[PDB]
Amino acid sequence: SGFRKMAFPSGKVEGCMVQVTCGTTTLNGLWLDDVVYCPRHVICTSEDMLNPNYEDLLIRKSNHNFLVQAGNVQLRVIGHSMQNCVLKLKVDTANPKTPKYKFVRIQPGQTFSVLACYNGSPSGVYQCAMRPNFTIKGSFLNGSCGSVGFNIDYDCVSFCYMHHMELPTGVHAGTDLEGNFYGPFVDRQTAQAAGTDTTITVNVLAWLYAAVINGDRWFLNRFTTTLNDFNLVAMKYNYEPLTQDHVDILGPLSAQTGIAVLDMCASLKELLQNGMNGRTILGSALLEDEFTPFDVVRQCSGVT
Amino acid sequence: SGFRKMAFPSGKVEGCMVQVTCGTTTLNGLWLDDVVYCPRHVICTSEDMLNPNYEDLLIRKSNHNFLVQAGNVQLRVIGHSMQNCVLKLKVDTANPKTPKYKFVRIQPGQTFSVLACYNGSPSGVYQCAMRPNFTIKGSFLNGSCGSVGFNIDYDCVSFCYMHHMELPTGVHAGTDLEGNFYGPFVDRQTAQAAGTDTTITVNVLAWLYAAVINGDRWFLNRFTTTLNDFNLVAMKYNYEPLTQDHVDILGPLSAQTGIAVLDMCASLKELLQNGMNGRTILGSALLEDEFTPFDVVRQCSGVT
Ligand SMILES: COc1ccccc1OCCNC(=O)c1cc(=O)[nH]c2cccc(F)c12
Ligand SMILES: COc1ccccc1OCCNC(=O)c1cc(=O)[nH]c2cccc(F)c12
Repeated sequence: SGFRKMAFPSGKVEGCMVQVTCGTTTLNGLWLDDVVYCPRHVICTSEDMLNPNYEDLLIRKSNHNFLVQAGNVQLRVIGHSMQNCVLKLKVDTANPKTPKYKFVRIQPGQTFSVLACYNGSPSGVYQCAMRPNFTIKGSFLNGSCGSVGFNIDYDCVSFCYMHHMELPTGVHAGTDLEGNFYGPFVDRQTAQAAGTDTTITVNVLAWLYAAVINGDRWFLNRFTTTLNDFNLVAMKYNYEPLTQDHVDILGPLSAQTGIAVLDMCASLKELLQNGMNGRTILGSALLEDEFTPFDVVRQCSGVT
Repeated sequence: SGFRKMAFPSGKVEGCMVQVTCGTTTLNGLWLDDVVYCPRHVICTSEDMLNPNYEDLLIRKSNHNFLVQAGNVQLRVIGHSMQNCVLKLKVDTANPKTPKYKFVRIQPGQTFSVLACYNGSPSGVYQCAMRPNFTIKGSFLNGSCGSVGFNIDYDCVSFCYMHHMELPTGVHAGTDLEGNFYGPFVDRQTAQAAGTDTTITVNVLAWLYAAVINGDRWFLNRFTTTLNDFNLVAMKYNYEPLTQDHVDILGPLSAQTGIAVLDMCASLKELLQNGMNGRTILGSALLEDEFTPFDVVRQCSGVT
């Protein structure tokens, strides 16, 4: 028992991290097979960041200008290309530590582990969610760019995120591994609206099921609700509307606990309307939304 | 910016995990050099767990009874010994993936990362604190025994914990790598008092400094206090008494923010007496105590 914000073991990803330097800028790169992936803003200077012309900046760069170092060994760059907001540096050596991997674009509300890196070296690993508004509330300092997000299914790493920037609001924005930003964000040092964020309702419900499985049951009540009634409450409290697809995904947790999804919705409704009254759930004094139903079952069943 | 419950990158530890089977019990082992470390209760059956005579049980076991498997390769056991509550299985092959390492006994209030494992395979990594009462609030299911806790200083892994059991209260107990339990716990299936837990005051203050560094400043007030006055409040709210050693460790954070430690104590005093009033700090609605001053500086400065 117990419930933690658990990240995937980062080993397979640590072995892929490299340092990429271009001019005076150093950031992290991802070495898979004979390609190093990194944010394209590695080619910018501070004058550029305000409105960079990436095509023009990249034209002044040659393969020898991209310094790629894996630990202490230098990689030889034999090609460079820009795909959306990422640079793909073709190197002459395939990473011997390349795990089985996929590049996937996650959906808002889904979770992933982030391996924060500086100068190509891993510093820590944490679990987070892609917010409904396509930002992540990460922990990243200067030099963290190129750190990646991923999920692991047995031996396969599915990379879903590459870190590009911190917005003026202190939240984080980045791309999938094809360099497409999640959300409306551009790789430019400008004010950028993230838009209204909402709480990931299906994840709060999955977390309430985790709480029941782990013994925290105080919030269970004698009530039920309907999807329409619950969604009226969800709207008022900036929660994502619950759909039958969300109910269906919560199926296994409803079966495990014997608590019908709409009954758990009624518990959530009462918690939204009345708060926690100074009580806690799984060590938290707020409603947690960064655990998907998949995460709850995984952590509650011990998938390795 | 941003502040997360960040664990150390688990790669160096993943490469040490093995599966140990004895009779019909399977748990995790730690392979460092030519030794595999695992909880000694791997030799027990369900009748035994109520009051096991470990010396007697181990005498019926031979080297060939301990099945040690690293991934899919079998390790040859050439020696076995019990040290306190751990078994040391001497194997004929040194782990090629053994990182630089130390065995350290952590102090209550200190933090560490846990690599939860099942059948010798890593499932997740999370950060936690050794509670003042020597329990850990982990996330562990059947088969997690032998999962370890550690800290990493550049290339050296300091192992501090090995998981042995879940108490009837749902909290976790285990040993240092010499097999000495943290706390009064015994490796027996009996009711065991954990004793009064308290909040780790120096960690809450370090976390309040992290909040100031990251922009969450609403809780800063016009007041100050003394160590004696603050400790009267700490006692009432089951907080550990603050000492000058704790003030000295908070020195760097006080210097970084320009907020005197006793002034931060006064903020903490007002938060203890008045609660959060429905507000949050670093995304939390309660006072967080599982970040040490060292952790806060590390995460806020990007140590790899
Ligand atoms: C506004 O900056 C950019 C805009 C567009 C594209 C790239 C931009 O940044 C490039 C470099 N950025 C970092 O290294 C960075 C990342 C981060 O998540 N947090 C930070 C906190 C403090 C200081 C920092 F430099 C960072
Ligand atoms: C009371 O059990 C013991 C007592 C003394 C010594 C060893 C004991 O357990 C041996 C096996 N234990 C586990 O595999 C275990 C560990 C854990 O942290 N959580 C669990 C949750 C559910 C079911 C479980 F078996 C566990």
